[PDB]
Amino acid sequence: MSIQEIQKEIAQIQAVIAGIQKYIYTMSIEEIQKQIAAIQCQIAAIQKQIYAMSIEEIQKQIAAIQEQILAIYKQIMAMVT
Amino acid sequence: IWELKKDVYVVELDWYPDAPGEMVVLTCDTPEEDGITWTLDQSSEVLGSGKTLTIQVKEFGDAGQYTCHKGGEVLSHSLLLLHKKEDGIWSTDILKDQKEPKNKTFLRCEAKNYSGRFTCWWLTTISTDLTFSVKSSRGSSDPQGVTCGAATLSAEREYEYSVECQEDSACPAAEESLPIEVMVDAVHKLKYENYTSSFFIRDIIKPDPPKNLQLKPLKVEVSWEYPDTWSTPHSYFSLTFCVQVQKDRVFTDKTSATVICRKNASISVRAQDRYYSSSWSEWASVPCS
Amino acid sequence: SPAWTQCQQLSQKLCTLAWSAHPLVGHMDLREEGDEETTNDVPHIQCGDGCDPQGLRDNSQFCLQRIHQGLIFYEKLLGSDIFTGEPSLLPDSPVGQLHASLLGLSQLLQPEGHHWETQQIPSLSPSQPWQRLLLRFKILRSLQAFVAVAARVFAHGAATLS
Ligand SMILES: *[C@@H]1O[C@H](CO)[C@@H](O[C@@H]2O[C@H](CO)[C@@H](O[C@@H]3O[C@H](CO[C@H]4O[C@H](CO)[C@@H](O)[C@H](O)[C@@H]4O)[C@@H](O)[C@H](O[C@H]4O[C@H](CO)[C@@H](O)[C@H](O)[C@@H]4O)[C@@H]3O)[C@H](O)[C@H]2NC(C)=O)[C@H](O)[C@H]1NC(C)=O
Repeated sequence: MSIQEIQKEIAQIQAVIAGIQKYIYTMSIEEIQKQIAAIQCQIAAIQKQIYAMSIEEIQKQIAAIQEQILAIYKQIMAMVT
Repeated sequence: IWELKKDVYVVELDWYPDAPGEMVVLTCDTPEEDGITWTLDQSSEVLGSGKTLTIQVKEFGDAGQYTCHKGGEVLSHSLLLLHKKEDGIWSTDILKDQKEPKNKTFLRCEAKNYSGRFTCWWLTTISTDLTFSVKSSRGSSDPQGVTCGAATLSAEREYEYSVECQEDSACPAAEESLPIEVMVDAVHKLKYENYTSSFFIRDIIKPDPPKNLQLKPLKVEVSWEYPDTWSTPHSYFSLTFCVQVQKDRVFTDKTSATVICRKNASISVRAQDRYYSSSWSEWASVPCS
Repeated sequence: SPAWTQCQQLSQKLCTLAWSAHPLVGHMDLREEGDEETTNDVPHIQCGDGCDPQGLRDNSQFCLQRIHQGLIFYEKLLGSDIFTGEPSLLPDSPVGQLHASLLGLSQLLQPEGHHWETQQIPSLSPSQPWQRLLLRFKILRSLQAFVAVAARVFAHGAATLS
């Protein structure tokens, strides 16, 4: 859809993953930390497609990355409960 | 084209090599209707005749001060500035991206207290024909008044500029619900750019360092005071403190602590808002012994 | 009287839990264009509500009515589908302890005889899990701002009004 919305969504993901990562510091951890880095490594690769200026495939990937993040969040919250 | 201030206009341009730019129509600001000629900047070459002048704006050679005259007398002036749009993005050539706390951070602001006063600074490498203009409000749809001073050089190391602002009707104790907006116009020659920052005062708080740090020996009692600039009453605007020997650290809400001077001497104390996680002050330090 | 020293301890504890109960973002993150309009429906300790030091000396009932209102509002929110829906948080979670601290403090302010409980304007929370998650961050940082003011009020009242 819009190019502006996609970059905003990436920024939100970047902020969110930064917050979960920092929160984990205050408290399988090694497995989750490896999974986080792989998404970021993927976020960077996706970001390069953007600075070239597919769209449909990126929107599908944002939703898929969002699904991975939600799963991580649920595990972490369960670990502190 | 829109009016930036009296007799000053901004022309937005999609900026790329050989771009056709934008057509503009200037109107001489006069009641008169006959015997008018137009010039640009210092040249006396008449660019056109009549009440209005049509020009194609596509590069900086087409910008500048257009003047209409009649009977040898100047009637009015119109300064045209260019705002470059590069790939759908407005240019940010003039200010340096500080990249903290995130990308595209050009302005940094700090407050020493909840008074409603704060300071903002930005950086540029450009030394030439450079003008900044600062306006501020609280809220965008229903803006509340904020008065700022002039932006001026505060350091050279890369040139740093600073400006002072103060909310007209501040409520130090209230819970802010609308952020402060800071807006900076930047003009380099005929290149116009602008910049914005949005924040709550509470998020840019950074207290001054602890005051009057003193030591009392005991058969090493540390004491200090709140900084003069911090919000009053201290019983309301409470601070918390970090005491470090240098890591050997303790945290306290008191203005005193007892420590052991092990190493060669270093003791240091810094301060933070007790109830809201904003920035730590710079350290105050006193040598042991 | 409102038992200031007990309110200081519970409101101080709220500040600790408000920052520790849940992951955080930067103060400039998750900002969006509609935030300016959305803020009006949430209650705030505003200018003139009596929670400044001078207002508390004259009549603390105004401020304490407002603080109570805000605690009830955030409680209703933390118990809503925003926090209990997918991705679900358990009642024993840190946020559940934070919810309990809001409830614990609000019970203390409501005197004898006066009734300050109202009705919520619940509206309807989001339906997509990702949008629920984003709203949790925004709500909790709004709560952080509110409880900071409350903690100052109670710290000041215990020190000067007891
Ligand atoms: C930072 O940089 C950005 C990017 O350049 C600037 O954005 C521009 O800001 C100016 C001023 O805020 C905007 O100018 C406005 O243009 C409007 C025209 O809108 C349409 O409608 C009219 C008919 O109503 C058409 O004729 C026109 O062609 C447009 O299609 C004006 O309506 C605005 O108000 C003017 O007129 C009213 C009376 O009608 C007066 O009361 C006002 O004082 C004013 O004279 C205004 O002129 C411009 O549109 C913005 N850019 C874009 C792309 O939209 C920022 O302004 C700049 N800095 C700041 C601080 O904003």
